Amino acid sequence: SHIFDASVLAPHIPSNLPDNFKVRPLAKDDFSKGYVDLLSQLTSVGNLDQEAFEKRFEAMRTSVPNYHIVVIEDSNSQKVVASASLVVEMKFIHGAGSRGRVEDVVVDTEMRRQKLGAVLLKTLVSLGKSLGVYKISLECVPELLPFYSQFGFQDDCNFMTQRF
Amino acid sequence: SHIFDASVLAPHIPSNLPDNFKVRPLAKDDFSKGYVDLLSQLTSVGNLDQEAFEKRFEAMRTSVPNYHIVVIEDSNSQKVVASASLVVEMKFIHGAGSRGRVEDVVVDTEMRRQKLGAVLLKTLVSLGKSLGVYKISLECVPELLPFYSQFGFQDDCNFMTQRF
Ligand SMILES: CC(C)(COP(=O)(O)OP(=O)(O)OC[C@H]1O[C@@H](n2cnc3c(N)ncnc32)[C@H](O)[C@@H]1OP(=O)(O)O)[C@@H](O)C(=O)NCCC(=O)NCCS
Ligand SMILES: CC(C)(COP(=O)(O)OP(=O)(O)OC[C@H]1O[C@@H](n2cnc3c(N)ncnc32)[C@H](O)[C@@H]1OP(=O)(O)O)[C@@H](O)C(=O)NCCC(=O)NCCS
Ligand SMILES: CC(=O)N[C@@H]1[C@@H](O)[C@H](O)[C@@H](COP(=O)(O)O)O[C@@H]1O
Ligand SMILES: CC(=O)N[C@@H]1[C@@H](O)[C@H](O)[C@@H](COP(=O)(O)O)O[C@@H]1O
Repeated sequence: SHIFDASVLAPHIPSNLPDNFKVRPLAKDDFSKGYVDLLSQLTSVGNLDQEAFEKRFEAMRTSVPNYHIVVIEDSNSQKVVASASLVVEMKFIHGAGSRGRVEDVVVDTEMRRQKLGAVLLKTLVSLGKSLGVYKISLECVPELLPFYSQFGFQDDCNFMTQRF
Repeated sequence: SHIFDASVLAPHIPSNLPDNFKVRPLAKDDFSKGYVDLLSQLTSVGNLDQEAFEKRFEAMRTSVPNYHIVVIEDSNSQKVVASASLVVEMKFIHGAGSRGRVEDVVVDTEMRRQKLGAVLLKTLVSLGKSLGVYKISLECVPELLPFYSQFGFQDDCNFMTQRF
């Protein structure tokens, strides 16, 4: 069970990259392949157990637009070592267009500088373009502007937040 | 008919608003109350005609999480004069939490400086708190930082975009 149809993803996955990496949608059994621990490296996972994972996974799976949560399993360890998400918001502006957002980009602490992050970003950009979104966006610290610039992004206006 | 359940919105609507003004969900017949012209003051509406508007309305009305597109009608002109959207993304982070985003804030040019924008932002923040979101965010030109800081927002990291 994949969180979105792998056939949607197949055209956008870059050609290079070694085996033993599989780029694919998030699978329901990725909880048992270390997905929470990977997400912990990005921010707090709070109280997410398998059961809450599975319920959320199903809620996302049956969403349209899909949650395009794309992961990289390293076949050796049977672990998920990178994740990045493209989520899409429907709009009335731009001819009832849609806006893409890249979220929750994480590459496992032991597996950086192996182009895992670049592969995910290239894949999501290609996917978003193909899905027809008029604009794709993301949020990062200024030190990552040159990272994401590589994939066609450029610094835009202010981003404001508040937490509860 | 309403894009989401008005009883969801009721607790968040401020008391004491001039009698001519009704805060409520976007309604399918708002196309005939100038909603496209209102949106055009924000940005391009592209080829949005009634059929496209209705078809998109229905896709949004049936979405869970809902699209909380809140508008204010001037019932003395029977036109929608202001709109703002709270949209919600499901997450696995933060105990399968959710993120709220404030989008497409527009107040008719002739109806500015009458607090409509503050009403809508006050309402959406209150709504988003009550929905349980862990973080609400928005994007704006720097000139609007002190505007949106009134509703609890703070300048955060960078926001990067790519248009297709
Ligand atoms: C940021 C992150 C997503 C990048 O993922 P990665 O898989 O380690 O990145 P890569 O090693 O694939 O880097 C890919 C390309 O980006 C370039 N690059 C990497 N980081 C860069 C950066 N921060 N700024 C500019 N270019 C960068 C590299 O030169 C490489 O290109 P190349 O193959 O042409 O030389 C990941 O490392 C990461 O750490 N994520 C968590 C957040 C974090 O630590 N951010 C850094 C704090 S500033
Ligand atoms: C900004 C906007 C969304 C909403 O507001 P509006 O209904 O016109 O709101 P008002 O001007 O009536 O302001 C409401 C409150 O916020 C305050 N406010 C407005 N702008 C402010 C600012 N820039 N900084 C601090 N407070 C501000 C007002 O003083 C008022 O406070 P009060 O009731 O305690 O006195 C609306 O004016 C708009 O869409 N404008 C077009 C976009 C725009 O101006 N972009 C910036 C280009 S530089
Ligand atoms: C491009 C990218 O990966 N951006 C992420 C965002 O998607 C994630 O939700 C947040 C988690 O941090 P938080 O727990 O403080 O909100 O960090 C970054 O802004
Ligand atoms: C808080 C707010 O209203 N932000 C809006 C955003 O929601 C809207 O989608 C975009 C339209 O501009 P665009 O057509 O250039 O993307 O403008 C602003 O960033």
